Amino acid sequence: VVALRSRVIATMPGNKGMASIAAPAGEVRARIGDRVEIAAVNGPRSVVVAGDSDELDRLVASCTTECIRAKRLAVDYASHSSHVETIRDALHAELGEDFHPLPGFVPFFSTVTGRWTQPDELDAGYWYRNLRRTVRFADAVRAL
Amino acid sequence: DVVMTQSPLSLPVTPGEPASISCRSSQSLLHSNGYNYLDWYLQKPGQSPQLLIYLGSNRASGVPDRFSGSGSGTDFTLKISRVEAEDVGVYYCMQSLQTPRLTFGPGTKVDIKRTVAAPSVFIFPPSDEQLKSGTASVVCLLNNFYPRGAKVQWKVQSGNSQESVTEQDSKDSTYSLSSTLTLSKADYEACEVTHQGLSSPVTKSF
Amino acid sequence: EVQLVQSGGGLVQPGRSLRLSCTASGFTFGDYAMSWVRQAPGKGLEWVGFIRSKAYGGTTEYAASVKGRFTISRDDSKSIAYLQMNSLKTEDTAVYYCTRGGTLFDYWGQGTLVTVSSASTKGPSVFPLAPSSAALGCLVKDYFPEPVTVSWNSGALTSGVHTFPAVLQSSGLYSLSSVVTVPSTYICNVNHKPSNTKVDKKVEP
Repeated sequence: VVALRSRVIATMPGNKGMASIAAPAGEVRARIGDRVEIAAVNGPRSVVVAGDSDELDRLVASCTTECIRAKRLAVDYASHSSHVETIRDALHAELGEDFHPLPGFVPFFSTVTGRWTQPDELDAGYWYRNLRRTVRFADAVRAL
Repeated sequence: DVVMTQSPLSLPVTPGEPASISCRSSQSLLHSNGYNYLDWYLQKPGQSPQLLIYLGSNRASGVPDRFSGSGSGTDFTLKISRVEAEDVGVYYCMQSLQTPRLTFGPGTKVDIKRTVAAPSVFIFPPSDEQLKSGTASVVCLLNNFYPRGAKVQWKVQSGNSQESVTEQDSKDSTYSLSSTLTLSKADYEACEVTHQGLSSPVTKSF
Repeated sequence: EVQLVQSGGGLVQPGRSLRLSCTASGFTFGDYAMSWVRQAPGKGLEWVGFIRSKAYGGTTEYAASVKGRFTISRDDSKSIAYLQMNSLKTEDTAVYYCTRGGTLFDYWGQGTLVTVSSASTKGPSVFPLAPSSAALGCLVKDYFPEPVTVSWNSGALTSGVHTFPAVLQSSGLYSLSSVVTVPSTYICNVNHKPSNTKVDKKVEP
């Protein structure tokens, strides 16, 4: 799944990337714009952002004017948006063609739902949700 | 001649209850040394057999004293004092007098004892995509029946049916049968059982 | 303490040779007469043969069905008992055992699943079970060899699940029928480990 996802996604760089910052959800979510969305809220004051280029680079530059941990991700690729959602074959189902969901076992934790789930959704649909919806990691940590 | 060794080949035994399995020996296995020459073997389902009782009465070491044993010149009796959820398997009445030992005997189906249930005769016509795939397998499923003393008929006759009967589970303690009728293309265009759970045959077709 | 662990399983065609070794540890190997037992799947045991102790010397006595086909040897310094299979055929598809005595099989090896089948390794023909009006199942016909696990709702439903045993056809293939019994639209998945043929299935009446 991860190998094929990376293989197919290696073409989209040059259009957009992703960034990870520790900025309070409220402010960043107020000032996002021009094809920029919060990919993953990892806390009340830590959010991961997936937006288009020339402003997501300036989103971290919007985080160096406030002097916070600035890391322009050299692994920038496309996720949690529609530029990746267009391919419904290679990046939606060709990643995982085989899957064997487990029962309760020890409670794992998913994020895109924001709550604990059974391990029946862990398949190519989960990666489709990761590339389509947000992550809501903060709600996941609160539920944990 | 060969001594015919035959035990009641089925012993429905329930946990906490004393049972007793006997054996036929057509000839006399009480040898001149004063010791019987018969062996009691238990093949644990999914594991190797175990030596329970040798020389007719002498128990082996390692196995619990539950397996007590005795017998006459011909008639033998393994006095299983008590059965648990572990004591369920196949008991072999093996004579050790005239080597070779090719035949171990059919074996005794020792089963967790419970009252008689109603076999759920479930006729299942084969899927049509199988019929366009080149084969046909109608299955007459039997579920939750005990004891397992029924075979499924195939009328309207039989001869193409194979058996896939499962083992005994724990909390339900029943059996399940799979009469698979492998078939061919043209002959596609009924199953009944004679289990002691009922008396009249139940006839349901595809 | 005593162990008689075995080795030498595999998949063969009728007419070739196979290896079976009985590892001896914990005792004097030359005292007891090593014997070999064959257990047909799900039904009665059949005895193969034994070799007498070299202190006894004696001979190697075999079953009437394996005259001129199987031979048995023994050695003390390296302490391995041998069951040599030559000119194998269909009946030899069974789990063989290594027993500790010619007349007193007091010990019992764990069992090596020796399979002599003419089939080849390929995925199963998963064929469903449309309910009459009830229980829902899915046959797993035409598969080989026999590692297999069939779950329902992808390992979510466990009550009423009956993983029926292997079904031996004349073509050397296998068939399994896992069926659940519950009133209702269920998922059954079969995973054949050797071939990686992972089939998911939706069933309706």
